[PDB]
Amino acid sequence: SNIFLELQDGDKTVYTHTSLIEESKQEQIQAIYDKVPQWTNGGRFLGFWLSMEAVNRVQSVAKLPIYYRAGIVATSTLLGGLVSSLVFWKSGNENQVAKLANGAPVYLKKWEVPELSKLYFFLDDDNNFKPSLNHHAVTQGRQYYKIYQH
Amino acid sequence: ATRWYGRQPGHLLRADTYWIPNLVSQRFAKHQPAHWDGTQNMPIFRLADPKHKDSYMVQFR
Amino acid sequence: MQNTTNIVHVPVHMGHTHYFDYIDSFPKLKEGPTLEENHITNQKILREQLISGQQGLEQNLCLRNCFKLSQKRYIEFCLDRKCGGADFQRAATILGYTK
Amino acid sequence: NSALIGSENQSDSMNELNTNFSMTYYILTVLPGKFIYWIYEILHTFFVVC
Amino acid sequence: MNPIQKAWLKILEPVSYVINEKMAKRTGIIGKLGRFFAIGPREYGVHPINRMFIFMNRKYMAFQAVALHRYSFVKSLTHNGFHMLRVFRHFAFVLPATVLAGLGLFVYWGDDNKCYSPDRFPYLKKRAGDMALPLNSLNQRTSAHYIEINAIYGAEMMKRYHKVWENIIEERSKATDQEKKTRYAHPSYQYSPLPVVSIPNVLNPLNLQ
Amino acid sequence: TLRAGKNIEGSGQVHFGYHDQKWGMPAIPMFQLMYYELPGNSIVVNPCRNQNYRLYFEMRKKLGI
Amino acid sequence: PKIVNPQLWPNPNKLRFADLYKYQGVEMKKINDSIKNYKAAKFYIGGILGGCLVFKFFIDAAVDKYIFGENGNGGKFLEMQTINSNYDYYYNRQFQRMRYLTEDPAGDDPLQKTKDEHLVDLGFIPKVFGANVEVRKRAPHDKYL
Ligand SMILES: CCCCCCCCCCCCCCCCCC(=O)OC[C@H](COP(=O)([O-])OCC(O)COP(=O)([O-])OC[C@@H](COC(=O)CCCCCCCCCCCCCCCCC)OC(=O)CCCCCCCCCCCCCCCCC)OC(=O)CCCCCCCCCCCCCCCCC
Ligand SMILES: CCCCCCCCCCCCCCCCCC(=O)OC[C@H](COP(=O)([O-])OCC(O)COP(=O)([O-])OC[C@@H](COC(=O)CCCCCCCCCCCCCCCCC)OC(=O)CCCCCCCCCCCCCCCCC)OC(=O)CCCCCCCCCCCCCCCCC
Ligand SMILES: CCCCCCCCCCCCCCCCCC(=O)OC[C@H](COP(=O)([O-])OCC(O)COP(=O)([O-])OC[C@@H](COC(=O)CCCCCCCCCCCCCCCCC)OC(=O)CCCCCCCCCCCCCCCCC)OC(=O)CCCCCCCCCCCCCCCCC
Ligand SMILES: CCCCCCCCCCCCCCCCCC(=O)OC[C@H](COP(=O)([O-])OCC[N+](C)(C)C)OC(=O)CCCCCCCCCCCCCCCCC
Ligand SMILES: COC1=C(OC)C(=O)C(C/C=C(\C)CC/C=C(\C)CC/C=C(\C)CC/C=C(\C)CC/C=C(\C)CC/C=C(\C)CC/C=C(/C)CCC=C(C)C)=C(C)C1=O
Repeated sequence: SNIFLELQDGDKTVYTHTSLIEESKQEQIQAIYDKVPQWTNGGRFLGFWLSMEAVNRVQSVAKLPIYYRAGIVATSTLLGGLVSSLVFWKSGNENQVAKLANGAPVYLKKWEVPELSKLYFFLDDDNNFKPSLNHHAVTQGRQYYKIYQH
Repeated sequence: ATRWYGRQPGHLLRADTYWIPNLVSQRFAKHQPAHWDGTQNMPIFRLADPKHKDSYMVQFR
Repeated sequence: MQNTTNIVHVPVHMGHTHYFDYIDSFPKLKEGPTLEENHITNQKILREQLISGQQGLEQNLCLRNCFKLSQKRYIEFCLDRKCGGADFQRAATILGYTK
Repeated sequence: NSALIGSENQSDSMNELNTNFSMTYYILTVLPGKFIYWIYEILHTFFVVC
Repeated sequence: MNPIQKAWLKILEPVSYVINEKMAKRTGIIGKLGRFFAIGPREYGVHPINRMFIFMNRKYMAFQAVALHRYSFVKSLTHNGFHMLRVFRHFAFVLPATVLAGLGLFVYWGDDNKCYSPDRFPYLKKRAGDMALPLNSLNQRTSAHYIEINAIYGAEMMKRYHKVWENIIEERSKATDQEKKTRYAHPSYQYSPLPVVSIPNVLNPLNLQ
Repeated sequence: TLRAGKNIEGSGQVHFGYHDQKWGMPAIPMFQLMYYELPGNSIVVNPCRNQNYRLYFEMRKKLGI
Repeated sequence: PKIVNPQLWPNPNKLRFADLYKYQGVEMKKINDSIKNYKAAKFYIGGILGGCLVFKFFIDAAVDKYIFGENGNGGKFLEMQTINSNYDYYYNRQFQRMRYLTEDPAGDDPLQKTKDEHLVDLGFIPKVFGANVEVRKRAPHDKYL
C-alpha cells in the first residue's frame, strides 16, 4: 500500500502516507481505491450505451456527420466515468478514508511526507536487535506537524 | 584468520542457463520482493560454496 | 594433513548422491517467518517509534555518542560539556547499561 | 598403473599388495568379458539411437 | 593506392628526391641502402584486414537478406493470402529477430558490457594486479563512508589543533622553568634547577606558518 | 597462496600424497550436463548495499535540497 | 602526386603493356563508390543521432524517477526480489552460521608465539592456566554473519 493522501484539516490541506497507518486500516483504504476503476469503467459503459442509443434511435442526431456522432459517444464515455468517480468518492468514501487516517501523522507539504518502507534503520544491539530509526548517524529527530483528527 | 575469513561464503546469483534443469525450472519461477531486514548479508541468492544445496553442480577448482 | 579438512561445530547432513557432494539439510531446522512477515512486524515497530519516540531524542543521542568514547575520563568530559552536566551512572541507566 | 609405461604414481597402488577374488588368467578370462559387455553397450546404443 | 599513401608522398617529396635521385643510383653500400629504402608505391601494399572485413561483410550480409526476407506470420492467419496451411508459421520471425540481435554482438561482448562490472568479482582481481582472490572478497570490506569521511574529519580537526597548539606554546613560553617541570610531572619527582642555558623558542624549524 | 604465507614445494594439483584430486571436467556430454565451471561474473555485491542510499535521500531533505 | 623514378630500368610502354597500369585506378574507383554510400547515409545516421539526443532528455527524467521516486524518498532502485523459498532463505542463514563455526585444525604455529622459557629470563614467571571446557561456541546475530 503506497498511496499519498491529501487531507483537509479545516482550512489547511495536509498530506500523509498509508505506510504511516496501521496495516488493519491500509487494507480498508486499498479496498476503496480498488473499487474506483470498477466505478469508472462501469460509468464509461453507461455513457457509451446511453450515447449510442441516442445518436441512433433519435432521428435528429442520426441525421448528422459521423464525426459529430462519434464525438458525442466519445465525450459521453469518459464523462460517464468521471461522474461515477465523483459519486463514489463524494458519497461516503472521501470521508471514510479521512476517518481511517484518524491517528496518523500529517505534514504541511507533500515533500516532507516520508515513506516508512524507504526509511533507513538498523538492528539495535542494545534493544534485543529490534529495528530502530535512531541510528548512529541521526542528529535531531523527525518532528512531524500534528496527528490527524476526524 | 585468513582461512576463516575465506570460508564466510560469498553471494552467487541464482540465475543460471548453464544447468538445463534451472534453464527450464526458472522459466516458471516467481520473483518475489525481498524486503530489507536491516542487514548487508541477506542471502537472497545462492552462496558461493561447493557444499551449498544450490551450488553443488558448480565446479570450484 | 588433508588440505580439504574442516572442523564444524554444528550438525550437518550430507547428500548421498552420485557425482555430487554437498550439504542437503540441517538437522532440526525451523523456518521462521517470511520476509514479508518480518517486514510488517518491523513496520509496526518503526511506526510507533516515528510517532511516539521522537520527543526528548536529541538528549539521548548525545548520551549515546558520549559513551562511545575510549576512556571514561573523556566520557565524563563529554557529558559535562555536551549533555549539559549529566551524571555518568544516571545516564548509563537511561541508556540501559546498568545492572 | 599395470597398463602404464614407466609410471611415477608410486602412491597409487604401485607399492601395495593388491590381490583380488576374481577369476584368474585375467587377460584371458576377465578382461575380455569387460570388452564383451562394452561391445554390447555400444551396439545396443547404436541400434537404439539410430 | 589510397589517399593516406598520397599524403605520405607529398610529405616525403624531398625525402624521395634524396633517396631516389641521389642515393639509389650511386654505387656501394650507399646505393644498396637507397635502392632498398626507395620511396614510391607499395609492393605487396594490400591490407589483408581491410580485405577480410569486405569478405565477411559481403558473406554475412547475404545471410541477412535470406533471414530477413520471410513471408509474414500475420498475413498467413486469414488464409486469404498465399498461405492456407502453414504449420510452422510461428517460426517465421525467429531468424529476423536473431539477425537484429546480432547488432548488439560487439556492444555486448564479454561480462563487463552486460552489467556494472565494479559490482562483480572479476573487477577485484583486476585491481589487485590480475591476482586471484577469495570468492568472498566483495563482502569483507570497510565502509567507503568511513574512509572518505574520516579523511576529511582528520584534516578538519588538525586545523583546530594547530590553533590550540599555538596558544599552548605561547602560554608555556611565559612559564617559569619551575612550572614547566613540575606541572604534569610525577608526584615522586623532586625538582632540582638546571644551569640556565640559551635555547631559542622556534615554533617551526622550517620557515613555515 | 604463496603471497598469503604458504610456501609451495612441487607444482600442479596432481597431489602425490594424501589429498583429494580434482581432474578437469571430462569433455563428454555426460559430465557437461551435470557440471559447469564457476562463472566469476555471477559473484556479486549484495543488493542490500543500495539501501544505504536511503541516508542520502534523508540528508537532502534535512538540508532543504 | 609525382613519384621520383630512379630510372634504373625502363618502364614498359603503356600501349604495349596496359594491364600493368590498371590496378591502381580500380582501387581508387572502389573507394569512391564507398564514399557515395557514406554521403548518401548522412540523413539516416543523422536522424538516429537526433533521436538519441531527444531520447537523452527522457532518459534523464526516468533515472531520477528510478532513483529518487515520486517524493524524493527512493524509487524502484531500492527494490530487490528473489526466487528463493522461505526454506531456502533459512537454509542459507544456517549455512552462514555453520561457516562462522567452521574452523580449521591446529591454529597457527606456536613457535611464532612468545615463549615461556623466555619470559622467565625476562623477569616474569607465567602462571599456567587450565582449559576452559564449559564454553560452547555459537554464532552471532544474522547482521554480523
Ligand atoms: C486520448 C483519447 C483516447 C480516447 C479513448 C476512449 C474513447 C474511445 C471511443 C471509442 C468509441 C468511438 C466510436 C463511437 C461512435 C459511434 C457513432 C456511430 O455512429 O455508430 C453508429 C453507426 C450507425 O451507422 P448508421 O447506419 O449510419 O446509422 C443509421 C441508423 O441509426 C441505423 O438504424 P438502426 O436502428 O439499425 O441502429 C443501428 C445501430 C444500433 O445502435 C444501438 O442501438 C446502440 C446499442 C449499443 C448497445 C451496447 C450495449 C450492449 C449491452 C446491452 C445488454 C442489454 C441486455 C442484457 C443486459 C444484461 C446485464 C448484465 O447500430 C449500432 O451502432 C450498434 C453497434 C453495437 C456496438 C456494440 C459494442 C459492444 C461493446 C460492449 C463493451 C463496451 C465497453 C465500453 C468500454 C468502457 C470501459 C473501457 O454505426 C457505427 O458507426 C459503428 C461504429 C463501430 C462500432 C463501435 C463500437 C465498438 C466496436 C468494436 C468493439 C469494441 C467493444 C469494446 C470491447 C472492449 C472489452 C475488452
Ligand atoms: C595309457 C594312458 C596314458 C595317459 C593317461 C593319462 C592322461 C592324462 C590325464 C589327465 C590327468 C589330469 C591332468 C592334470 C595335469 C594338468 C597340468 C596343467 O597344465 O593343467 C593346467 C590347466 C589350468 O589349470 P590351473 O593352471 O592349475 O588353474 C587352476 C584353476 O583353473 C584356477 O581357477 P580359475 O577359475 O581362476 O581359472 C579359470 C579357468 C577358466 O575356466 C575354464 O576352465 C575354461 C573352460 C572353457 C573351455 C572348455 C572346453 C574345452 C574343450 C572343448 C573341446 C570339445 C571338443 C568335443 C566337443 C564335443 C561336444 C559334445 O581356468 C582357466 O582359465 C585355464 C586357462 C588356460 C587354458 C586355456 C588355454 C588352453 C589352450 C587350448 C588349446 C588346445 C589346442 C590343442 C593343443 C594340445 C597340446 C597343448 O588345467 C586344466 O585346464 C585341466 C584340463 C583338463 C582337460 C579338460 C578336457 C579337455 C578336452 C580337450 C579335447 C580336445 C583334445 C582331444 C584330445 C583327445 C585325447 C584322447
Ligand atoms: C506518438 C506516436 C504516434 C503513434 C501513431 C503512429 C502510427 C504509425 C504506425 C506505424 C506502423 C507500426 C508498425 C506496426 C503496425 C503496422 C500495420 C500492419 O498492418 O502491420 C502489418 C505488417 C506486415 O507484415 P510484413 O511487412 O510482411 O512483415 C512484418 C514483419 O517484418 C514480420 O512479420 P511477422 O508476422 O512474420 O512477425 C510476427 C511477430 C511480430 O512481432 C511481434 O509482434 C512480437 C510478438 C511477441 C508477443 C506475442 C504475444 C502473444 C499473445 C500474448 C497474450 C497476452 C498479452 C499480454 C501482454 C503483457 C505484456 C507484459 O510475432 C511473432 O513472432 C509471432 C509468434 C510469436 C510467438 C507466439 C507464441 C504464442 C504462445 C505463447 C504461449 C505462452 C503463454 C501461455 C499461457 C496460457 C495461459 C492462458 O506486419 C506487422 O505487424 C509489422 C510489425 C513488425 C514490428 C514493427 C515495429 C516497428 C516499431 C514500432 C515501435 C514498436 C511498437 C510495437 C510494440 C509491440 C508490443 C511489444
Ligand atoms: C482485456 C483482455 C480481453 C480483451 C477482449 C477479448 C480479447 C480476445 C482475444 C484477443 C487476442 C488478440 C491477440 C491475438 C490476435 C488474434 C490472432 C488470430 O489468429 O486472429 C486472426 C483472425 C482471423 O480470423 P478469420 O476468420 O478472418 O480467418 C481465420 C480462418 N481460419 C480460422 C480458418 C484460419 O482475425 C482476428 O483477429 C479475429 C479475432 C476477433 C476477436 C475480437 C473479439 C471482439 C469481436 C469484435 C467486437 C464485436 C462486438 C459486438 C459488435 C456488435 C455489432 C457491431
Ligand atoms: C549492420 O549489418 C551488419 C554487417 O554489414 C552487413 C556486417 O558486416 C556484420 C559483421 C561484422 C563485421 C564483418 C565486422 C567485423 C569486425 C570486428 C570483429 C572487429 C574489428 C576490429 C578491428 C578491425 C580492430 C580495430 C582496432 C582499432 C580501431 C584500434 C586501433 C586504431 C586506433 C587506436 C585509432 C583511433 C580510432 C578512433 C579514435 C576512432 C575514430 C574513427 C576513425 C575512423 C578515425 C581514424 C583516424 C585515423 C588517423 C585513420 C554485422 C554483425 C552486422 O550486423
